[PDB]
Amino acid sequence: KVPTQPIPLMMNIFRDVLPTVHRYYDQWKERAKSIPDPELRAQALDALERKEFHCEGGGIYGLLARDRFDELIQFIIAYQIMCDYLDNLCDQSDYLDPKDFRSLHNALLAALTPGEPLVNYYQYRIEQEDGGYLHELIETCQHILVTFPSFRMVQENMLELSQLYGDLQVHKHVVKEERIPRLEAWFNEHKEKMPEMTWFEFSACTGSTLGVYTLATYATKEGLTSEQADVIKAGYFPWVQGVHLLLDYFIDQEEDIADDELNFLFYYENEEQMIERFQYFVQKAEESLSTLPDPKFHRHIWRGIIAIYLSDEKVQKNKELKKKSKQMIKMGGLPSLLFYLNSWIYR
Amino acid sequence: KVPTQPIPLMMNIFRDVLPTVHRYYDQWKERAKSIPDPELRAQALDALERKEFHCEGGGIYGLLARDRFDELIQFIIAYQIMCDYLDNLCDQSDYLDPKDFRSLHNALLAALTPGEPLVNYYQYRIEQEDGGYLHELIETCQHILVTFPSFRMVQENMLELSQLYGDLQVHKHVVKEERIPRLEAWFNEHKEKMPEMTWFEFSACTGSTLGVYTLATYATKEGLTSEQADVIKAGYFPWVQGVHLLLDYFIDQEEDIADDELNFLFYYENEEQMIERFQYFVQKAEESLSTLPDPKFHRHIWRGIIAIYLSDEKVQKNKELKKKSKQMIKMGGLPSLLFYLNSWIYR
Ligand SMILES: CC(C)=CCC/C(C)=C/CC/C(C)=C/CC[C@H](C)CCOP(=O)(O)OP(=O)(O)O
Ligand SMILES: CC(C)=CCC/C(C)=C\CC/C(C)=C/CC[C@H](C)CCOP(=O)(O)OP(=O)(O)O
Repeated sequence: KVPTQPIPLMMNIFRDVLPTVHRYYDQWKERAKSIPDPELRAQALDALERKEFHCEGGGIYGLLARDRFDELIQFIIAYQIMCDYLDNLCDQSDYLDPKDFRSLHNALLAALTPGEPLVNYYQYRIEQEDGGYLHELIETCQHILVTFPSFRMVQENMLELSQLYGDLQVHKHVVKEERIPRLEAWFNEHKEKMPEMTWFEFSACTGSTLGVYTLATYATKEGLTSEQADVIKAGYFPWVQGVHLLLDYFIDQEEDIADDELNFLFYYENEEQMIERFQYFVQKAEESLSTLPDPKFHRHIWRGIIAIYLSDEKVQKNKELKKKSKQMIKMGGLPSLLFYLNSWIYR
Repeated sequence: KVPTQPIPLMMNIFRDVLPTVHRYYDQWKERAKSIPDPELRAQALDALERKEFHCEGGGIYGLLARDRFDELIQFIIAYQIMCDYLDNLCDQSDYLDPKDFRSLHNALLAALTPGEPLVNYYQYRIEQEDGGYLHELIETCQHILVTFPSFRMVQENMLELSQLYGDLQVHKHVVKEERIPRLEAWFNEHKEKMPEMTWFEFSACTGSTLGVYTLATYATKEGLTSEQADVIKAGYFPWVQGVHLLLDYFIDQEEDIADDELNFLFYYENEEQMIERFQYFVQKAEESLSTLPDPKFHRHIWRGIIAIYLSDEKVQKNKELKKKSKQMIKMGGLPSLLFYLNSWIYR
């Protein structure tokens, strides 16, 4: 059974999770260095250099499936590396062609579809020589997932989350003036199925990968039911994924204002409403997580996400953001502890 | 209103204690570079290089005296730097003269005796030109302690612990053949006023500075009685100071074997007696710590000391030492967590 007490959970993270994450991550770093196209190489290495924490955090789900520990971390790391690589490629495109953004994100859907024939995901952009990097990442996922006893039961739900994540990456990276009309029209198709929320709250709920890793984790269990597959998707989507991205956008506010970049928090009528809605998402997230298997573990992961996000220098060394962050959620001083701990190690 | 819950205690340590300690420690580092005698300078800078942990640890007592936070830490750092400097001078002496060791350790007594004129502490050795380094360490302690409203009530108890510490350093640093006779002779002078223990256990009890820092901490309070000063001293001496040094000697057994250093544990008649007496000291130490003001704070600092000591790779990588350590004290998974955390940070 998974560790649910702080000491053994932290001990297993430092002893087993991080060394195993970095064994697989460091191999992708070496592979990325050999990418022929200098722009694809730069974008790959940048994501690997800057977004290590996504794989390190993602790898913690390994603890729920000890008997498939290495395979599950390998899947999560390959999929998460792809997301951060493709985000860079869309972010740094001089061309802003949505066909390119869509074509690239179809790599994530292929990763979740064993035997899906691999295409030129780069077909709508000038840079196409990656020396097999993206293909290698896709096949890694395909060959691992097919070996999980209940992958077939969760596949449809993983594809649902991955398509929504892809649609977001397409709409939010097009030329500035076309973004919000695309996001509102897209939200409009799903708004009936969703709890009552705005286009920009919906946009945040689709932007996380946590549901995919959770569904892949339970795919390792014998005889997982379709009822359980749906419980597990509803555990993280929409509310936990929402809080995750609302936090990402909260921390990044000052640089989004400075670089006139799309920030979903900016479409709230005022900050009072943003704080109220953030607190609602947190309550609905607590309720959705409590429905999962291993509820105490999921509750630990989520509290960890919140504390780690709020421990950012961008929040903790900015008097107004820090004060606003405590209005949003009280974490018994954990964000601040992680900041000063971090500040102390790196000096 | 002293923090005793783990998250805030740790946050204060990383935000307040460690940065304040390193501010003053760094000023002493720069001051030490101005020492004229090359050998005194090398020994002062080597102590400062290798022994920052003693100051970081000692500085945690600040949190019991927030009012005088900066002043108390300046006293603790000045005294501890003096201790580690004198320890280097006595260890690396080519002339092993107990007049020199005694004269040097008389600096600690001067540090605790404001308004009394200073000698040449180097009067019994070749190297004498330190440019006022040792006098400035003494003067720093004197100038802070006089400002403590209850210093006068604790000064006798502090000088008592400083005298025993000085005595130990004198006897343990002489030529190998005359150590145990001095230590046994010295213990026999004190045997009748001490609880039942060996000369080598007594030696362990006198070798810590925790009692001095704790008494200095309660000197910062108005209207401390003689009774309360005797309670505070008895809370650390002898049992807590004994556990602190016995644990140091336990961890360094292979080192002290290989470098042929004096190790008080080796004079137990067998391992089983060693473990049994260690367990007894722990019981008495738990008892004496529970008699203190802010007993939860003292318990936490003491369990932290122990967890940090036992987390040493010297213990965690050695099957036999790990086995014995878990017999000696029940710490749960904390030493192991600290080991894998340290292993991860310093990879
Ligand atoms: C403790 C634990 C389980 C953690 C899991 C964390 C995780 C799996 C995160 C990835 C989930 C994921 C891909 C989140 C989106 C974050 C992404 C960095 C947002 C992109 O915009 P931007 O912020 O501007 O980035 P960039 O342009 O500077 O590169
Ligand atoms: C509250 C908290 C966390 C306290 C921490 C402890 C402290 C403040 C003082 C140690 C108290 C103290 C002076 C202990 C004895 C020090 C001893 C000489 C160091 C160990 O010996 P060794 O390594 O062999 O010398 P060297 O060869 O490296 O130079």
